[PDB]
Amino acid sequence: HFGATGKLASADIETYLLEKSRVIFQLKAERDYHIFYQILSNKKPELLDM
Amino acid sequence: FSKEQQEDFKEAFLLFDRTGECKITLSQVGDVLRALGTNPTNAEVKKVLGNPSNEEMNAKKIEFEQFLPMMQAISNNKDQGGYEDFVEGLRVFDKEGNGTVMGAELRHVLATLGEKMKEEEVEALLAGQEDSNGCINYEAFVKHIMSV
Amino acid sequence: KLTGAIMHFGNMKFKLKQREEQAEPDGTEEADKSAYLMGLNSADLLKGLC
Amino acid sequence: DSEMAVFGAAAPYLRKSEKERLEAQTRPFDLKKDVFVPDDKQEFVKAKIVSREGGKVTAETEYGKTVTVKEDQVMQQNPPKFDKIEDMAMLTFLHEPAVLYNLKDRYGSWMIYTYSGLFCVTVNPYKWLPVYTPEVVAAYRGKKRSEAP
Amino acid sequence: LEGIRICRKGFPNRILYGDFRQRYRILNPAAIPEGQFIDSRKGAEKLLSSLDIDHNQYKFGHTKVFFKAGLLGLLEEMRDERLSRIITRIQAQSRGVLAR
Ligand SMILES: CC(C)n1c(=O)cc(N[C@@H](C)c2ccccc2)[nH]c1=O
Repeated sequence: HFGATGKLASADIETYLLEKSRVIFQLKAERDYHIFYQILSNKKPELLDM
Repeated sequence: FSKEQQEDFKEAFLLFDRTGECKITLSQVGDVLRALGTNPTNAEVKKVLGNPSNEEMNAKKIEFEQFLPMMQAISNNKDQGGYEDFVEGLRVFDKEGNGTVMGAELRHVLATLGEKMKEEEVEALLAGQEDSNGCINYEAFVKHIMSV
Repeated sequence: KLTGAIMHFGNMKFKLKQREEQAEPDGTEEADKSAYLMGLNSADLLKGLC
Repeated sequence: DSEMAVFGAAAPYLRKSEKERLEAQTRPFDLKKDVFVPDDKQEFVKAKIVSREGGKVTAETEYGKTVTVKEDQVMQQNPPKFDKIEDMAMLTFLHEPAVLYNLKDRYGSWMIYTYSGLFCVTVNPYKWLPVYTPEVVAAYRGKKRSEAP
Repeated sequence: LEGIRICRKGFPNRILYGDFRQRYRILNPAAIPEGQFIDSRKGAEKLLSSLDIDHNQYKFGHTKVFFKAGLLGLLEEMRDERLSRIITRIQAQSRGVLAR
């Protein structure tokens, strides 16, 4: 969204259909959502403790 | 022009020349011809000169007798824009449509986007012409600058 | 001029779209006559009205 | 092109080089003979007309294979002056192989974006072009589709 | 392919007569003199006829003007060339009277 002057004023995100089943089932040659492996890959001690 | 026109043109150069009789301002003379006659785009001045160097613009001083023809040549570039031509210009900067232009983007437009201008002039041209809300009545600004 | 525009303003003819049930001007000559008097624009006047 | 300098290091990955401009005027191409012909392993292949036999035509493909197809299924090749144009709506001959090969010649040179008139086609590079860092954003500010690649 | 077929043959570009007049009046203020009434249809007719572009590229609708595929880009190129010309010529005036 932009103002009458044209400068950025806000942004709205809308989502339509998350593949909620992908969270539990994936075929060969594909991943689940990236969040899980990116958290696990750094083994960041503060997150690996939390 | 009349023979009495060239004399009063001459004494503009005679006041601007700080030399007792060998100067006329190669860097500043075209800027003054705006006042004595009509006003060009500086690029057209540079095209009649034939695109000199910036160091030439800062160091060179030219000879007046060759400049008398330049007075007419710089006067020659017709199809200058009229009042309606100018007033429809700043409306594209007007993102409201009511007849005001905010000076925060008006000075920005005049400084950044067209030909170069000496910025202090941009500060002082609109100074005193603003309103309390911080805008300009550009149809007045155009009928100001076309007249005087 | 404002009295005159209130006269012209009744001469604006509107027509329903074949499926949207939305008003669009057929009588654009009366709407641009009105806007010319009130100092609006024919398009944004018609868009605002409809 | 001297104006390409505004994109910095991203410039080679958006528009063809000056050599490709000069090569285009020197390519061997005959508008009446150069045509696309369908193939099995690949949808279309360039081919060269060798003879005319009324309603039946015979031609030799770029791989030296002989083919015979009726004139209803043969499509003239686009001249090299329109190769890799940035907007496929400006193609002179528009058909399935003209778009296929217009995408293929651009994509093989990592020029991944191409317009198609009112809409645009982007082909997945799979390897990065430094075409997404802050410096190009400034080059795209206020520029129109006629100006920027 | 079909979308190109329609873009090349058809009239993909379209403007309301009022927004056309409002935006591109900067292209020829004399074709649409203000201070006097002129219907949206005949005004757009005179302005576009004055542009000297290929007249086979457009046709007029009941409420929108219609252009061939490649015209609208050329009109925006034309308008920004004019806006550059004019903001520099208003600067011609600004410098001229400021120097006065
Ligand atoms: C059909 C569509 C592509 N279109 C146009 O063809 C022109 C529009 N508006 C005009 C006023 C305009 C032209 C060019 C740039 C900005 C705006 N709107 C539109 O929706």
